[PDB]
Amino acid sequence: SITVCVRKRPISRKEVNRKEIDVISVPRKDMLIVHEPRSKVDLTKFLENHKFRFDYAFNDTCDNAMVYKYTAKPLVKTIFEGGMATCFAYGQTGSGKTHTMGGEFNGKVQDCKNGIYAMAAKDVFVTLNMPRYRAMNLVVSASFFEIYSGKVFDLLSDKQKLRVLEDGKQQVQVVGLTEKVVDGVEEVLKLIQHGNAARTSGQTSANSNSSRSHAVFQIVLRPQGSTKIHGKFSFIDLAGNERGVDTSSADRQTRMEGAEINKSLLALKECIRALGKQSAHLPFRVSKLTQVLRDSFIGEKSKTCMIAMISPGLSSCEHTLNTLRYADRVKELVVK
Amino acid sequence: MRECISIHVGQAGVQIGNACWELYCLEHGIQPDGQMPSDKTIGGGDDSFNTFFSETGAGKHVPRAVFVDLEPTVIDEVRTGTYRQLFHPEQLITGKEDAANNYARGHYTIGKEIIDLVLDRIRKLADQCTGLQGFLVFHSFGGGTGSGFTSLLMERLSVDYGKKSKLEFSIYPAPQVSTAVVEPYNSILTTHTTLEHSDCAFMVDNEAIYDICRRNLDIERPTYTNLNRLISQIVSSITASLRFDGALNVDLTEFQTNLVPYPRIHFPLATYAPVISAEKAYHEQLSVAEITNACFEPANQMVKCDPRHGKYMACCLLYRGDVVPKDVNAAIATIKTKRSIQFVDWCPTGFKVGINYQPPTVVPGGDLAKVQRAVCMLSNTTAIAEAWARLDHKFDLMYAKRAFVHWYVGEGMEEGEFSEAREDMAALEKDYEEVGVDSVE
Amino acid sequence: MREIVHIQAGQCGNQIGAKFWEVISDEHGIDPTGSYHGDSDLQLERINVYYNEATGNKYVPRAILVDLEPGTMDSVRSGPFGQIFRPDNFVFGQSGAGNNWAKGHYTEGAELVDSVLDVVRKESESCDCLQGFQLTHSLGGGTGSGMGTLLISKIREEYPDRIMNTFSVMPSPKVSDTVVEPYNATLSVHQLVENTDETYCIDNEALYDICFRTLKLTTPTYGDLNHLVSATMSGVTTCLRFPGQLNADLRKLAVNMVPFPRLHFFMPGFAPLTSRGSQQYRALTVPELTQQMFDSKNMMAACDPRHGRYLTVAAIFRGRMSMKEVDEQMLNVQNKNSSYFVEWIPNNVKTAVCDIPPRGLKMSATFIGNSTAIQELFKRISEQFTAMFRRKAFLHWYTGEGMDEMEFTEAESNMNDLVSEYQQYQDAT
Amino acid sequence: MREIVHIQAGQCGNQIGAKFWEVISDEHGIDPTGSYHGDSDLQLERINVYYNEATGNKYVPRAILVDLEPGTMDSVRSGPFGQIFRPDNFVFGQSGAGNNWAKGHYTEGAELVDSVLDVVRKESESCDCLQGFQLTHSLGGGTGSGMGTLLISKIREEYPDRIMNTFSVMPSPKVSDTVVEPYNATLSVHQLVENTDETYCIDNEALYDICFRTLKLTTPTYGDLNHLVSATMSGVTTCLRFPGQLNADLRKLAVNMVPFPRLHFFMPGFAPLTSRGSQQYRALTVPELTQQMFDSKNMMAACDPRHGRYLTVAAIFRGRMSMKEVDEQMLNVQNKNSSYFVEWIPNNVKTAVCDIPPRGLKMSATFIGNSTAIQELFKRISEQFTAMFRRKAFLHWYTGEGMDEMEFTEAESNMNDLVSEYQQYQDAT
Ligand SMILES: CC(=O)O[C@H]1C(=O)[C@@]2(C)[C@H]([C@H](OC(=O)c3ccccc3)[C@]3(O)C[C@H](OC(=O)[C@H](O)[C@@H](NC(=O)c4ccccc4)c4ccccc4)C(C)=C1C3(C)C)[C@]1(OC(C)=O)CO[C@@H]1C[C@@H]2O
Ligand SMILES: CC(=O)O[C@H]1C(=O)[C@@]2(C)[C@H]([C@H](OC(=O)c3ccccc3)[C@]3(O)C[C@H](OC(=O)[C@H](O)[C@@H](NC(=O)c4ccccc4)c4ccccc4)C(C)=C1C3(C)C)[C@]1(OC(C)=O)CO[C@@H]1C[C@@H]2O
Ligand SMILES: Nc1nc2c(ncn2[C@@H]2O[C@H](COP(=O)(O)OP(=O)(O)OP(=O)(O)O)[C@@H](O)[C@H]2O)c(=O)[nH]1
Ligand SMILES: Nc1ncnc2c1ncn2[C@@H]1O[C@H](COP(=O)(O)OP(=O)(O)NP(=O)(O)O)[C@@H](O)[C@H]1O
Ligand SMILES: Nc1nc2c(ncn2[C@@H]2O[C@H](COP(=O)(O)OP(=O)(O)O)[C@@H](O)[C@H]2O)c(=O)[nH]1
Ligand SMILES: Nc1nc2c(ncn2[C@@H]2O[C@H](COP(=O)(O)OP(=O)(O)O)[C@@H](O)[C@H]2O)c(=O)[nH]1
Ligand SMILES: [Mg+2]
Ligand SMILES: [Mg+2]
Repeated sequence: SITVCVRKRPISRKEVNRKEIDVISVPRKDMLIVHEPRSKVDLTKFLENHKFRFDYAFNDTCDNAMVYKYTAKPLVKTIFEGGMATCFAYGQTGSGKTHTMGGEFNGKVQDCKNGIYAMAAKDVFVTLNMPRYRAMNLVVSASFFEIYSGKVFDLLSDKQKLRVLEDGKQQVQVVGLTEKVVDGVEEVLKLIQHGNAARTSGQTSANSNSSRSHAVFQIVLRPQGSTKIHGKFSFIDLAGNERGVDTSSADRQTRMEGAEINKSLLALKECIRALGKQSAHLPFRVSKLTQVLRDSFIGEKSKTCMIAMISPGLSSCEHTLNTLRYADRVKELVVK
Repeated sequence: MRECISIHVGQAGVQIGNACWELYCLEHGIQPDGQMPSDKTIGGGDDSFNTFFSETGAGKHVPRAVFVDLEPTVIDEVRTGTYRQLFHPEQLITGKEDAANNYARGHYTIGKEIIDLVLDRIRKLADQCTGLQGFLVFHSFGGGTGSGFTSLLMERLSVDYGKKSKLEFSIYPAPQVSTAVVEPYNSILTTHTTLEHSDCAFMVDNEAIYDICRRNLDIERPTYTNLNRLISQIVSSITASLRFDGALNVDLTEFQTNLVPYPRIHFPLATYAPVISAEKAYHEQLSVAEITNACFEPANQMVKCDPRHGKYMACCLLYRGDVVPKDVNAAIATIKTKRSIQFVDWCPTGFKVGINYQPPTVVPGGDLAKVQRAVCMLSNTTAIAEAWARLDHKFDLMYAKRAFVHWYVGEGMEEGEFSEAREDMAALEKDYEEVGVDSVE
Repeated sequence: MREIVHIQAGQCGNQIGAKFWEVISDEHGIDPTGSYHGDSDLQLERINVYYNEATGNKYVPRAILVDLEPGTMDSVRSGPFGQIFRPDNFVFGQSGAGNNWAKGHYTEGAELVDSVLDVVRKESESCDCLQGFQLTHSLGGGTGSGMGTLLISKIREEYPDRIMNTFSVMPSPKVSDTVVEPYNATLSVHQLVENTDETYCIDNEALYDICFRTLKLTTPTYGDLNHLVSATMSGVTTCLRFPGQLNADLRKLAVNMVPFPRLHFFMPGFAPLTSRGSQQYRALTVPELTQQMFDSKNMMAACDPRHGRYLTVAAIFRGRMSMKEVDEQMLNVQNKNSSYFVEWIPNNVKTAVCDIPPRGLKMSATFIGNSTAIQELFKRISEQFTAMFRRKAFLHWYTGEGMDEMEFTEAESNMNDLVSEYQQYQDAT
Repeated sequence: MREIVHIQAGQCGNQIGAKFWEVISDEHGIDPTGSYHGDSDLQLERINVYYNEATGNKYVPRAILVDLEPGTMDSVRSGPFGQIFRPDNFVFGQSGAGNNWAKGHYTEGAELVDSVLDVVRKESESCDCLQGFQLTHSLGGGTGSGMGTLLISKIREEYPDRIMNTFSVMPSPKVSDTVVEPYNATLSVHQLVENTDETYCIDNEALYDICFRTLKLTTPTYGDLNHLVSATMSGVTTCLRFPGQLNADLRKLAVNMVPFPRLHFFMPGFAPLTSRGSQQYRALTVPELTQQMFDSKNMMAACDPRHGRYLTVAAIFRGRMSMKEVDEQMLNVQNKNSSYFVEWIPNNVKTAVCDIPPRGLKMSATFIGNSTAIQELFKRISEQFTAMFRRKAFLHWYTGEGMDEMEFTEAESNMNDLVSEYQQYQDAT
């Protein structure tokens, strides 16, 4: 019961200067074709077509509101029934992941009016103001993580290093996170704008705000005067594997975080296929990113929505077939 | 009730108000002693005098206006003159010495001595209102009372009221013709309240109305009595749909929604198209088509300017009289066809049509004719920055040698305020360079 | 049984409805005071579709009049039919809307909508078995766009199974008399998507072109444009009031005009429309009426249906005519023009035939089309919107009234999404 | 059944057709307003050949009126029969044609032909089973030549199996009132070759000569020349409207008048034509009618058939006459004059005999000839054309309007080719 969507991103200006060839076509509503140039043994080049079918496929002209309406917008009428719901951002680095989740990259700033964080935090409140659901008298509170160097940090408080422990009921609890109480939608935009300004990110010329950590934004839905948890919507922005040509100026510091981004995703790649077959010991405790994402897969009231991000060009055709094959494996999953 | 308060400051502000309050007394049928005649057992508020005239009981119409001057001489023409019992006696406020072409006197020395008396009178008119629309401040850039006092008053009117619209009807200095030597110092200093406190500021100047009287109207030798009747037709058409019936009526807030793009881009120039003498009003084809073209003509502007050097951003067509709206759309589509008229590339829905039924009133002794149709065109354009560059250059000449500064410093302001108001007007002129240019990636 | 509440809002919606209550009140013989002076017994058997009977055989319309400005209310009272309405249904504020969507949907409209819905429920709770609603309003104003879609989105929370349709005026780039009308129309197409069962999209450029070319009028006024629109509005609910050979209610149309939900934007049309003088030259027959209903120059929406495919259409005939000629002429069109109809739906056309023509002519007709060519409307707005909003022009008049940009970009994207819903169902087999 | 659409174009074609709709409207008893005031029951049994019946027993002609100048339209409306036509078929621009072929076929005619063919298909789609068309136009003008052949070449793409014939006026060197008429006539004979089923070539010099010599008129006007032409146009489609002893439709003539295709240029002719006064001296019999139809001075084309051979002819008789005298007089001509008929075709003559003569005379007749002597027409034009074009005179009024010289030399050569098609079939056994 996992919905999978894919989003081809458009071609940048610099990739036109290097004369990049676009190979990803989205001809229909829910298909995609990868045009792979292949050569035979006698130097006769030919072309392969890799069809895919998803729940919904996005073009390169789609905006973040349309990506929102088909991914996280159906999952708001779930959090007000008692369940919990998440969404991933899984792909290559540079493939538009924090442009979808975080917001539109407006150069020096982050226009957080776009993004999936703000558009769902707005839509909780409109849903909370309906007379059917206003009767429950709930309290919306928001928290916001950061997973850097395998360890959990916090971004509401400045640099509170955090632990990952477990309840006796087999429930992972990060403790002690900061959980501010949100008044309105003008309050939750103040968290996200202050949150993204403190997220650890590199500084270069190609991707001046490349993600260096697996940011997790939670909106906790609590009844008033009970201190339980009635619903959670946990966003997940990943960091993305990077192992193509990342040899620019990488010192001992750059590949220190560099090999730990790739280590955290192999643990995530294994838990997908281990859930694919049956009865195996699900390696959730390998990386702490997989221990946070435990309730997304095996949750009895969990409805997730992975958004597979795709770089369009020819030089990223290798990572593209890698990334699309996992999302097809994510789609073919029946937990319970 | 769609009431409006007219505020008339300084000699030019009073003396325009003599031409405005002459005209509404004729549009509504009010004698100079405030009386409507006995042959009206009809709806007065259906003729809607009640935006400019509060009806005193036992048949008496007193205006919603306050005349303020720092000089006793100009308002004593209203006492007596002919309107000596039209106005309430307590809303004609005189000082004892004028500000005497000195912003520092009108704003600091002399102006604070009657500013409590002026503001207290406006509240007695604001309390008589039911549905107050906004303020109509008339003044002149380049007086002492028109600039110094009006800057003092618009600060205080923004604190007490704030949310109301506050329209200004200024007279801007002309490029060649000037009557004061210190005329540029008093115009840079009124820049701060004009952009910050007013919500839609209009500008006219005397040269651009002298030429309209000479060319469009064949008056060989105009006086100020000829000119202020042309200012008053712009005002009488703008505030017309508040107080007359018509298809496509426009409130004072439907201007600002449709005329002002950004909160600092609120300086629109007005025109008025059938300025035709009565002998030239025969041989006429004064249709909707010809009267729409005349507003876009660069010679018929009320400001010495040329909108072929900049781009329009919005227009606002307000028609009076025998006007059918399908004639207007056939006249708009000819205006959008022409390549002399450049709109901006973020406008595309060009401009707003308002239509009214009440045709204009011919003032007895007037210069205008009796027309079936008339058009005021309020229109933002980037070409009004060129009038500002011609006046910064006069300020920059005299303030380079710090000429008349010693009069201003010894009256209640500092030398440093010249360097702030020069930068402040240079920032607007940078805004019109950056709002006119279309964007690429 | 099967009552209709009429909620006319704004300036444009009140001017149409004031002309609308002068056509219905002629079809049933209602005096300008409200008494009955008809001669046919069918004029009273279903008069309760629109009219509550009051004391002394007076017939008061079930109409609710909304504005944010007292002026248009004063015009309708002082018009020909100010006597007809009840004075408790003239709901109006004092402070005008500003041609501003935010001011009529958030600030000064939400203050009034409590005092309007309390009057809507006085009409709806007195009916025997209410059928639905109708808004008459204007996409492009403050009250017709904003206040109209606040009224709509608060009735679906209370009457969630009644046919709500609108007769809404959409702007056109050829005829503009409002600078900020793309902002005001995009923010209300977004509301009409999720809340409405049928939407009869009308333009004004399409209504002068009917007056100029078809009717050969010399000086058209708004009284002529609203006269066409009011002839459509009576034509749709005809079989609800008069007996017929085939019947079609509001719900019966919506079942087989709307294939998928969210595709509920219709193109109206009326026939016959002749000039005066050139009516002695046209013979009135069913092949004559059919040619007008499918010519493009008799559409009340400024589109050409040759740039798309009709999903479904409906044709409501009024008069003592046959049923073979109706069933054959509606057949000889969708075979001659089979490239202009969607081919995965056989027999795209619905025929309704009443028995009572209007009171001055025999054999009228009404064309209602669900065409894929209505994406020409929504892209002409969504090009103007995205040319202003990318520079954030005229935006502080909206963000100053409670709104923010997140409501814009959502509303822009929902307009651009249903363009890609008529586009899929136009082409691709 | 067997309807005829009439497309009169230009000044000359409208003046003929306005006189044509005054002869037909007398044959069927149509009032100038449009009502019926006949006395014979045969006047209504086939009145739908030309007239659509409208509301209240009014009969509107199926005619479409084209011009590029509003003036001739104002004359026809203000004439005797302006009441008869429908006002939706007066199609006209404002900017005149210039007596220029290019301006009416490329620049300002192609702008209008969309608004004319859309009216042609309103007439053709309402007919039960349409037979064909008829143009009345003028080789030598801007609208009759250019706009007429644009209308023709856009109907054969849509109605490619209907009888389209023209009643076209060709220039003559004896009577010129236009300098550039060889340019305007050569460029439209080229269109009439590939697009027309019959072409009834008429001159004006041949029509004064009938008025001068035969009719003995003193002051002939254009109203007298068009009166002859309109008596031909009614005579050809007589058996289509009235019962006969032999019948001949438009298609039945074209089968056995046109041996090879591209040879479809006919010489019309009418009989009886007497002066007033000298009608008490002529006995009206079949040998009397036959002598007029084969005398050269009763041809409406300025040619002499003694300079060639008739391929085929047709004779349509109208009246209670015998069939032996028709079959014998049509035999005693093509044996007495056997050197003037082509001898590889036995019995060159087709007889049609109707039963209804015109309303003032008994026993009329109509001669239609396919003669090889019509190369005298096409060479008198193609000598004037090649004398102007070799100096490129008056050419920039054509190349400035989109044309080029390649359209000229093609059109000159196709005129000179069919001269060598009547020349082969004249001589050589
Ligand atoms: C002698 C004669 O037959 O006159 C006709 C007439 O000439 C024509 C041109 C009428 C005429 O309509 C118009 O000219 C017109 C004016 C403004 C807006 C729309 C139309 C007519 O005015 C309109 C009038 O319509 C009616 O009587 C219908 O019942 C109509 N009524 C109204 O619209 C109405 C008007 C004023 C007051 C009250 C009602 C109607 C249509 C649909 C639903 C309800 C009512 C008719 C047949 C005619 C005239 C009188 C010339 C036409 O219109 C209608 C609505 O029938 C225009 O094209 C049609 C064809 C008609 O033949
Ligand atoms: C006393 C008498 O018998 O008078 C005759 C007459 O004298 C003659 C001279 C008529 C007369 O015709 C002309 O003088 C004439 C004028 C202009 C153009 C062409 C001819 C006549 O005018 C014409 C008129 O023709 C008709 O009535 C036909 O029906 C004819 N009608 C019209 O052309 C017509 C004229 C005006 C209004 C409406 C119709 C017709 C022919 C073919 C197809 C349809 C109709 C006739 C027999 C005569 C007069 C009256 C003197 C002749 O013409 C016709 C067409 O019949 C000319 O040579 C014939 C021989 C006739 O005997
Ligand atoms: N159009 C018009 N302009 C006027 C009129 N009177 C004065 N002005 C302009 O006003 C400018 C000076 O302002 P004034 O009104 O004279 O002075 P003030 O505003 O009363 O302030 P003081 O200098 O203290 O009297 C002059 O340059 C004139 O151009 C008038 O009656 N009509
Ligand atoms: N759909 C899109 N349309 C336009 N620009 C886009 C889109 N998606 C991404 N971009 C641009 O692509 C650039 C890099 O996107 P980004 O979101 O940083 O990719 P990324 O995978 O998140 N890199 P990282 O942050 O390390 O994961 C930015 O300039 C974005 O504005
Ligand atoms: N068809 C028609 N359109 C109208 C009428 N009155 C106004 N309009 C149009 O409605 C648009 C604006 O809607 P408006 O009436 O101002 O609505 P409001 O301001 O919200 O009350 C304008 O473009 C007008 O062209 C009318 O009587 N008939
Ligand atoms: N037989 C006849 N010929 C005419 C008439 N009017 C004009 N013509 C001839 O037509 C030729 C030119 O054609 P014209 O009428 O000018 O066509 P147009 O300019 O294209 O509309 C001239 O040589 C005239 O002699 C008419 O009423 N009858
Ligand atoms: Mg990122
Ligand atoms: Mg003074």
